[PDB]
Amino acid sequence: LRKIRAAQNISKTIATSQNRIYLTADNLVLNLQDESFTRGSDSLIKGKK
Amino acid sequence: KAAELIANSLATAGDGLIELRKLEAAEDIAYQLSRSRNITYLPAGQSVLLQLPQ
Repeated sequence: LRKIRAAQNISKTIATSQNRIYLTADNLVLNLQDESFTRGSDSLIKGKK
Repeated sequence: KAAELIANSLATAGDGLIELRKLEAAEDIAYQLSRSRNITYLPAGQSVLLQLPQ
């Protein structure tokens, strides 16, 4: 059984192997725009008294 | 000594004892060599904020 033990260890050491992927994340970004931007206007002839 | 014990118990336990211990061990061997697996996502966020006009 010393032989078997050694065999266990050898097989165990040799055998193991794997690879995995992980992806830690979380999307947190804040885009804040307040009073600032433009709309649009048409053309109209105006005049004030 | 473990070998001695196993063999001894095997003998008391008879042939049937031997067979399934062999299969368990074989299964173990298969386990150790074979292990592999992976999981993944496609991380995309996105949420919906629905607002009704008033």
